[PDB]
Amino acid sequence: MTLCLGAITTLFTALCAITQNDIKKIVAFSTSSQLGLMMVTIGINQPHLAFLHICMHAFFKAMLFMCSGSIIHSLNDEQDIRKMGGLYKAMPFTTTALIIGSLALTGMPYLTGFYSKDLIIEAVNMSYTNAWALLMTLIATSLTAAYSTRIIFFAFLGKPRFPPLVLINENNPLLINSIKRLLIGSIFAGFIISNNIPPMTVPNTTMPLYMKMTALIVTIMGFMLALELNNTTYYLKFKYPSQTYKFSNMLGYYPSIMHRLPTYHNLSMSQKSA
Amino acid sequence: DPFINRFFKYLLLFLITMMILVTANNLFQLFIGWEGVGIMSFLLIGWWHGRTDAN
Amino acid sequence: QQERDPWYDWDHPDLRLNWGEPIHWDLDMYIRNRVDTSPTPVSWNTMCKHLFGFVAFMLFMFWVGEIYPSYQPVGPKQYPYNDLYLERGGDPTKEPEPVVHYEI
Amino acid sequence: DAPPLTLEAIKDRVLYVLKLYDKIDPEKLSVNSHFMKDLGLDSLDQVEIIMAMEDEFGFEIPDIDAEKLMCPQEIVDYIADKKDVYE
Amino acid sequence: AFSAPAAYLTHQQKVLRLYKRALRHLESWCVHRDKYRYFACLMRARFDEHKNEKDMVKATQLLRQAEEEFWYGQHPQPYIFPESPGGTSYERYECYKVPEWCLDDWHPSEKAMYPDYFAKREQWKRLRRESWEREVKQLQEETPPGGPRTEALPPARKEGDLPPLWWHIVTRPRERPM
Amino acid sequence: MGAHLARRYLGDASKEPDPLRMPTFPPDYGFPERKEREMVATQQEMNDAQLMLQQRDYCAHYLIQLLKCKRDSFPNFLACKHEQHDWDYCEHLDYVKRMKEFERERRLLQRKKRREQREAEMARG
Amino acid sequence: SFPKYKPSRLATLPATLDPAEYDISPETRKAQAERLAIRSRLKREYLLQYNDPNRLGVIEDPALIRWTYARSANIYPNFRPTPKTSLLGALFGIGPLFFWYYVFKTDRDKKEKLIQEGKLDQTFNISY
Amino acid sequence: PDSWDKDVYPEPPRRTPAPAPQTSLPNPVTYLTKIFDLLVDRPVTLAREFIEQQHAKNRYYYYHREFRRVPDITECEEKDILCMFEAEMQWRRDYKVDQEIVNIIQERLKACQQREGESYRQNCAKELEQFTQVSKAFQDRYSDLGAHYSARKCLAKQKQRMLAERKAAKEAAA
Amino acid sequence: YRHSIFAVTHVLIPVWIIHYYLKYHVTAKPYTVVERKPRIFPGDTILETGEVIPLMKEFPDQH
Amino acid sequence: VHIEPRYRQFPQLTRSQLIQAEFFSATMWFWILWRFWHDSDAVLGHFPYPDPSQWTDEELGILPDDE
Amino acid sequence: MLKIIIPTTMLLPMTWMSKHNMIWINATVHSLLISLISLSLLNQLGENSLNFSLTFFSDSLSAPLLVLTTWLLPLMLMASQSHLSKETTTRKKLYITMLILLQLFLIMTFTATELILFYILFEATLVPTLIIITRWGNQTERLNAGLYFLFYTLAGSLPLLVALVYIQNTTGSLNFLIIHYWSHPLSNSWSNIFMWLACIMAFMVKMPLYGLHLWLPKAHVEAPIAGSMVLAAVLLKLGGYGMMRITTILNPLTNYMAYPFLMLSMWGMIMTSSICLRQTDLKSLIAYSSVSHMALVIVAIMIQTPWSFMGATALMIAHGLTSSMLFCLANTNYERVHSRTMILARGLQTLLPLMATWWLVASLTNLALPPSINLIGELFIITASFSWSNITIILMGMNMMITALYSLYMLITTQRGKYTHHINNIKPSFTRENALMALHILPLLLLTLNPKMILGPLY
Ligand SMILES: CCCCCCCCCCCCCCCCCC(=O)OC[C@H](COP(=O)([O-])OCC(O)COP(=O)([O-])OC[C@@H](COC(=O)CCCCCCCCCCCCCCCCC)OC(=O)CCCCCCCCCCCCCCCCC)OC(=O)CCCCCCCCCCCCCCCCC
Ligand SMILES: *P(=O)(O)OCC(C)(C)[C@H](O)C(=O)NCCC(=O)NCCSC(=O)CCCCCCCCCCCCC
Repeated sequence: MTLCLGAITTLFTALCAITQNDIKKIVAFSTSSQLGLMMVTIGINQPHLAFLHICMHAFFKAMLFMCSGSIIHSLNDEQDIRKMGGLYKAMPFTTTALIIGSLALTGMPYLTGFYSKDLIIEAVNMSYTNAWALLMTLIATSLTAAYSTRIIFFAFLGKPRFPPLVLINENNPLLINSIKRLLIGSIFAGFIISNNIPPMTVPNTTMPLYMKMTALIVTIMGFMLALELNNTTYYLKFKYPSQTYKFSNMLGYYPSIMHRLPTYHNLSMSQKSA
Repeated sequence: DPFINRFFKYLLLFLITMMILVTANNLFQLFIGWEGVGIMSFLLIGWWHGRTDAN
Repeated sequence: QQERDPWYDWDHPDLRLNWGEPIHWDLDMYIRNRVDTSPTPVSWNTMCKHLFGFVAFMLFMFWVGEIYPSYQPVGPKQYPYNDLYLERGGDPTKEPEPVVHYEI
Repeated sequence: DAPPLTLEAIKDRVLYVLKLYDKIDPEKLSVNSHFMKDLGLDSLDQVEIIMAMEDEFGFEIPDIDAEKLMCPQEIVDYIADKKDVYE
Repeated sequence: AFSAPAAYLTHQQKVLRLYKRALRHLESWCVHRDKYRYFACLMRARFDEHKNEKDMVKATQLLRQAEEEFWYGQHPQPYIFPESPGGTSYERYECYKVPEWCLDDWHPSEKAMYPDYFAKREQWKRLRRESWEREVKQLQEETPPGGPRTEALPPARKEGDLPPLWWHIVTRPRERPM
Repeated sequence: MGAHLARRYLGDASKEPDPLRMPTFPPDYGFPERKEREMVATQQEMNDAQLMLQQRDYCAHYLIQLLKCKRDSFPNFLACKHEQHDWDYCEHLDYVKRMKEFERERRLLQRKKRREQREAEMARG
Repeated sequence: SFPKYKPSRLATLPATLDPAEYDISPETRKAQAERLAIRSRLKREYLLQYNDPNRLGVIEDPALIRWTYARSANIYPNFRPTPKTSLLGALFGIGPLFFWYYVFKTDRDKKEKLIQEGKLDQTFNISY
Repeated sequence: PDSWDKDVYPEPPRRTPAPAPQTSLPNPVTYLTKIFDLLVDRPVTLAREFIEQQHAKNRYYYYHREFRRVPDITECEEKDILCMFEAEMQWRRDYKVDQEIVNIIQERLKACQQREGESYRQNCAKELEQFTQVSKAFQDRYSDLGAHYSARKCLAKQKQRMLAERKAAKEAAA
Repeated sequence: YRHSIFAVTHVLIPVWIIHYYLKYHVTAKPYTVVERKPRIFPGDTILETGEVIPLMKEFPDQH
Repeated sequence: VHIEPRYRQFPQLTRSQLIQAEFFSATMWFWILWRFWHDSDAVLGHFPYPDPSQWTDEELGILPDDE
Repeated sequence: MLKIIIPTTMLLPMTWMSKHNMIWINATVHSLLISLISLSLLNQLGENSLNFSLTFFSDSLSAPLLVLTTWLLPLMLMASQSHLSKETTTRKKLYITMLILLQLFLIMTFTATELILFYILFEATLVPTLIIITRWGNQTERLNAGLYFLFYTLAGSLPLLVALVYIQNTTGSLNFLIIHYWSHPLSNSWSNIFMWLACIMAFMVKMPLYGLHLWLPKAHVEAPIAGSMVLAAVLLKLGGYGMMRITTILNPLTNYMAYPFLMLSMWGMIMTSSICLRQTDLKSLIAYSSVSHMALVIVAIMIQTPWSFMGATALMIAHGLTSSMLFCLANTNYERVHSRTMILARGLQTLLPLMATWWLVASLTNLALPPSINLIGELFIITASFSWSNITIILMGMNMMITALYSLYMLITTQRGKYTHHINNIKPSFTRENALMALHILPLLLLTLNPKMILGPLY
C-alpha cells in the first residue's frame, strides 16, 4: 500500500507540475513528487535509501526555493514564469545556482541527487515490485526532468517579459553567502555522506546494462521532449487547450470537487440538521 | 517586514519542534513534535493575517 | 462572496457586504474562507467524470500490477544457518528443520 | 526597497508610452490632449492604452475606472492617487 | 473602485470589457511578446470587422457568441497582477493598516514622543469638526426628495467648503503603511 | 522488467518458473555429487559485528572485513576500495548463482513438460 | 460549435453566459434602477453615520440583527410538524444512534465470544 | 555504580575494542574529546567536588518505611469493617508493588533491546521470556477488575479461576 | 569580542550544565543513558579484559 | 555597492558576482568530469551480466531428455 | 476541611462590612489567600483518602476540583468588577455574597462524605446560580434560561433523592466508605434498572448528556460573565464527580445499561462539534464546545476503566480552565462592542495584539495540543475507548478534526482579517483583563508540567 500510494503521488504531482505557471507552485509539486518517490523507496523495503534521499533533497530543494525567492524579490513580487525572462544574464549567480540545483534534482551522474535517486531507481527496477508502480515511478522521473526544463526555459532563457523598470540587484552578501553554503552541499555533500555512512544494505552489483541506464535514459528523454514542446511555443500558431492539458493544469480537478462538495455537505448538515 | 523578529522567533520555534520530532524516542514525544511542527506551519502559512487566501 | 464583485467599494471589503443589505441565510457557509460556488473553466460534470475515471483507472491498474508483478530472473536468496534460524528468534532448545544450500 | 515614485516620473513614463504608441504623433501630444476629441482615437484604442499603462506600472486599473481616463493628466493623477504619490 | 457604478452596463461597455478580457487571456496563452502582438492585432481586426453594425439585435447576438467562445477558450490559469484580486500579493498588507482613531487612543507619553505630528493632526481634526454641518447641509440640499438614485457625491460648490463625506477617503491608510 | 515476465504472462506459465515456489525439484536431481555452500563467518562473529540480518548472507566475511577497515582508517574515507570491491564481487557471485538456479529451474520445467508430452504421446499411440 | 458549459450547484453559471443578460426588457432596466436606488439610499445612510465626527461606537446593522435573529430565535415559532419534518427529524436523530449501537454491539459480541472461546491474543494487554 | 543494585538492574560486561589506527591522518574525534575533557569535564568535576564537599559537612539520613503483614480479605469475616479496611489497604499497597515490579522488568527489557542493537531479536530472548511470565501473571491477577477494583473483587476473580482450574483437572482425570 | 562573549555564554554555560546534569544526576539511576554496545570484529583487542578476538578462517580467495 | 536602477535597459552587473557564478559552474563541471574519470563504474556498472542462454546443461545439472 | 470552609463564612461579613470602594480589593485578596490555603489538599495518599472527620473527607478526585473552585473565585471577582461599575454598593455586595455562597456550597459538595449531604449541597448550588443569572443577566432571555436550567436540573435530581433514600432504607447507610466497602452486585431486574436510571439520569442531566443539554446554551449564553465562568468550570463537573462516586454500587448493571448513553454521548459529541462549525454567536460556540467535551467525559465514565477515570479527571480540569478563559475573552470583546455576534468585530489581531496572543493560546489549549493536560485527558479517554471497541477511534478522530476546525475558525474569524471600519470604540486592553488571561493560562501550563496532580485516585 505504501509503494502504490507513493507511486500514484509522485506521478500525479509531477503531471500537475509540468504545466504550472507559478514558480512556487512548480517547486511545491516537485517537492510532493520527491516525497512520493521517498514513499516508493519505503514501500520496496529500502528505509535507509529513503533517509539518504531526505538529506539530499533537503539540500537541493532548499537551494531551489531560495533561488526562486531571489527571482521573486528581484522582479518585485512577481511569481509568474510568463513574466520572468532574460534572467540568465540579468542574474548570473542565481542562474547558475538554479541550474546546479535542477541538475542535482534530475540526477546528474555525480551530484548530490545521484547518490540517492539513482540507487532508488535501481532498487525499484531490481525488486519484486508492482509493475504499475514501477512504470509510474519511471514516468514521474521523466516528468521531473520535464518540469525542471520548464522552470529553466521560462525563467532564464529568452527575452524579458517583466515591467520596464529594472530593479534587478542580487549583489547582497547575505543572499550570496546563503546560496553559496547551500550550493557546495548540492555538489559535494552527496559524495561525502555516501562514502562516510556504513553499508546499511546489500548493493545491486549485477544488473543489465539497459536497466542500469534506465534513470539516465528517462531523464534525457523527458529533457528532450519538454524542450521540444517548449520551443514550439515560439511559433505563430495558436491552438485551444486539450482535455489532458486542462486536467493537468487544474490539479486533476481534485481541489475543486473535493474542496467544494464535501465541505458544502458537511456545513449544510451542521446547520440544517444538527 | 515590520515583525522580522517575530518571524525569526517562529522559524526557531519550528526548528525546535522539528528537532523534538526527529529525536523523540517515545510515541508521546513524537506526537508532541508532530503537533508542534503542524501548529508552527499553521502560524507561518497565514503570516499575513489580512490575506483570506493565507487563512 | 467569492462570486461577488472584488472591485466594488464594499462597506466590508473582506466579507464583500454592504451596510443594511439583506444577508444570505448561509453567509456563515459562503464566506471567502468557506465553500466556493464560482464558475469554473470546465463543467462540474466533466470534472467529476474525469477525476473519478482517473482514480478508478489507477486503482484498477494497481490491482492488475499486483496480480502481475515484476521481478528478476533469480531464485530465492540463501542464508547460511537454516535461513538464520537462531538470529531471527528461533527456539534454541527446539531443533529446526535443516535447510541446505548447494553450489551451482 | 524600491525607490518611491514621483509625479514627474509618472508623467514622464506615461508620456514615454504614449509617444511609443504609433497612432499618436509625438509632436502634437501634450499632457492635456484628449484621446478622442483631439487625438482621433476610439474606444478600442483607449482600452489598448490603458492595458499598456497597466503593463508599464505593474498594476491593474479596474474597467469601471479605466473608461474615464480620457487624458494623460487624468491617468497620471489616477496612478499617483492610487500609489500614494504626493510630491 | 473609485467610480460609483451605474444601474447597468451599456452594450459598448460590455463589448469593451470583453475585448480587454479576451486580450488578457490571449496574452496569457501567447507568452512571447511578438506572438502576443500578432494575435492581438488579429483580435482587434475581428473587433473592427464587427465594429459597424446597424442591427443592435445582431450586435447583441454576436456579443453572446463571442462570450461563449471566450468561456470555452479561456486560459484555466490566467495571468493576474500580484496586487489584483486573484494575485499572489493581494491583501497582504491589510493587517498593517491601522486607523487614526486607534492613533488618538495613545498614552500621553506616546503622543509626546511625536510632538509636531499631533499638532497637524489636531489641525486636521479641527478642520473636520468645523465642516461637518456644512457637508451634511449640502448633501441634504442637493438630493431629490425621493432619495439618492446613485452613489455619486457632489463637490464643494463654495470657496470655503470641503467636499462632503471626505474624511475617510482622505485619511484612508497608505498602500504600504508599515 | 525483462523477457521472462513476457514469457510467463503472455505465454506458458507452466514452462516458466514460479519465483515464490522455486525450486520445485530436488537439489541433487541432475547433480550426482553436489557440494554444500561454505560459510566463512561464524554466528558469533556475525553477532559481534552486529551485521543487519539482511546482510548476514554468505558474503558476510567480506562485509566484516570492510567494516573493520573502514573503522580503523576513519579520517581517510577512501582507503577501503579493495575491501569494497571484494564484498561487491562476492555479492555478484551470489547473484549469478541465483541466476543459475533460476535458469536451471526453467529448463528443468520445460524438460518435464517435454517428458510428460512424450509419455502422453506413447500412451495415445 | 464549442462544447456547452453545464452550470451546477457548486459551480454556478457565469454572468456573461446567462441568456437573461442578452434579453433586456424595458421593465428590467426599471428594476435595475430601483435596485440601484435602494443600494444608494442604504449607502448614503451608512456613509453619513460613518463620517459623523461626533459618533463614538458601532453602527448597528438591522440586516445583521435580522440575520442573527432568524438563524437563532425565529426557528421554532415557525416550525410546523409536517411529514417531511417528521421523517427528517426521525432519520437524522435516531438512525445514527441505532446504527452505531448495532455496530458496537456486534463488535463487542464478537470480542466476548472470542474471549470465552479462549482464542484471542490477549498477551501483553496489561493496560485497559 | 553503587546507587542501584547490579543484580536488580543487570548489565552485561562492556567490551570496548582497542583502537587500531591504519592511517597517518590525525583523529578529529580524539582531538575534540581532549578539548571537551579540558573545557567541560574538568570544570564540572571541580564544581561537583566542591558541592559534595559541602554536602559531607551536614550529612543526615532518611529511612525506608516498613509495613508488617496484616490479615487479608480471605481471613476477614463478612462485614467486618476494620479487618476489611486493613486488608484492602494491604492489597492496594501490594498492587502498587506489583506494578513497580512489572515496570522494573519492562525497563530491563527496553535497556537490553537498545544495548543489543542490531541483534536484539536473538540476544534479548532471556529478557523477553521474563517479561512474558511477569505480564501473564500480572494480567491474570489484575486484568479486568474495573475502575472500582477491590480486594473482594480480586478474591472473587481468583475463586472463579480456581473453580475453572478444578473443573478442568477433574474432567481431565475423569 | 562579541563572538567570544556569545560563545562562552550560549555554548559554554549550557554544555557545563548539561554535562553536570548527565554525569551526576541522569547517570545515577539505571538504564537512563544506554549506549549501543560497540561492534566487535575478528582480529581485535577487547580493552576491558585484554582479550584477543581471533581472526576469521582462510578465505577461498577468487583471483 | 549601490546599483542604480535602469529603465528599459540591461541592469548593472558586478565583476564579483560574474566571477563567482563562473567559478561555481566550473567547479560543478570539474567535479562531474573528475568523478566520471575515476569511478566510472558508478554509471556504467562494474560487473558483466551473464547470458543464461550460454550456460551448459552439464554445469546446470540438466540430464539428457531421453535419459 | 473547616480551615477552608470557615474562611469563606468570614469572607461574607468582610464583604458586608467593607467600605464601598474596597469590596473588590478585600474579596480578591482574601479569595487568593483562601486558594493558597486550599492548595494543601493536593498532598494525597497512595492507599486511601483523607478522612478529616465524620462529615468531610478529601480524595485525589476532590482535591483538584476544590483547588479549581478556590482559584476560580477571584477571577470571577475581577470580571464582575469589570462589568458592575455602575451598580449600587448594596447590589455589589449582594453579587459578591452570591459568589461566596456558590463557592462555599461547591466546597462542601466536593468534600461531603455522605450521598444525601452531597445531594443537598449540589442541589443548593442552584439557588445562587439562578439568582445571579436571572438578576444580573443582560438580555431578555435570562428568565427563560433560568427556568430551563432550574427545571432540567430538578427533573433530573428528584428521582435521585428518591433513589438515595431507598438505598439508605435498603442498606443502612449512604456513607461513601460504607457503600464502597459493603458494595454488592446489582442483579439484572427492572427495579435495579430503574434505580440505575434515576441516579445516572440525574447526573447526566447535570453533565449534560446530549439530548438533555438545551439548558446549557440557554444559561451560558444569557448569564453574566461570572455566572458563565462558574457554570462551565465547576458546575458542569458536578455530574462527572457524582457519576464517579455513584457508580460504585451500580455494577455489573453498568456493563449493560451504558449502551444508549455511550451512543448518545459519542454521536452528540460529533453533532455539537458540527454545530460549533456553524454558530453565529461566540458564547453559543463556546457552550457547545463545552457540551462536546463533557460528552467525551461521559463516554469515559460509562466505559469505566482505570485509564478512563484518569483521563476523565484531567479533561474535566483542563476544560474548566479553558472554558473559563474563552468565556472571559468573549466577554472582553462583548464589553468592547456590546454585541455577541462573532463576525461583527474583526481585525482584533491588528487592533489588540496581546489579546490576540491570549486568544491564540486559549484556542490552542481548546483543541488537544500536546503536551497540554487537555490532550493528556483526551488521549487517555481515546485509548480507553479504543480498548473498549475499535470504532470509537473513528468517532474520536472525527471529533478531534471538527474540534480543531471550529477552534481555528473562531480564532480566524475573531482575530484575522480586516477590522470593521465603523467600530471605533475598541480601547487598548486593560491591565486587569490581561492579568485575568494570564491567571487563566499559567496554571494550565504548570499542570502540564506536573500532570499526576489531576489524574485522580486511579493514578
Ligand atoms: C483515464 C486515464 C488515466 C491515465 C493514467 C496514466 C497517465 C500517464 C501520463 C504520463 C504523461 C503523459 C504526457 C504529459 C501529459 C500532459 C501534457 C501537457 O499538459 O503538456 C503541456 C505542457 C506545456 O504546456 P504550456 O507550455 O503551458 O502550454 C500549453 C500547451 O501549448 C497546450 O497544448 P496541448 O493541449 O496541445 O498539449 C497537450 C497535448 C500535447 O502534449 C503532449 O503530447 C505532451 C506529451 C508528449 C510526450 C508523451 C508521448 C510520448 C512519450 C514517449 C516517447 C518515447 C517512447 C520510446 C521510444 C523509443 C522506444 C525504444 O497532449 C495530448 O494530446 C495528450 C498526450 C498525453 C497522453 C497521456 C495518456 C492518455 C491520457 C488520456 C486520454 C486522452 C489523450 C488525448 C488528449 C485529450 C483528448 C483531446 O507540456 C509540458 O510541459 C511537457 C509535457 C511532456 C514532457 C515530458 C515527456 C516525457 C514524459 C512523459 C512520457 C513518458 C516517458 C518515459 C516512459 C518510460 C516508460 C518505461
Ligand atoms: P468605441 O466606443 O468606438 O467602441 C466601438 C463599439 C464596439 C462600442 C461599437 O460602437 C459597437 O457597439 N458596435 C456594434 C456592436 C459590436 O461591435 N458587436 C460585436 C462585437 S463582439 C465581437 O465581435 C467579438 C468577436 C471576436 C472576439 C471574440 C473573443 C473570443 C476569443 C477569446 C479567446 C479566449 C482566449 C484568447
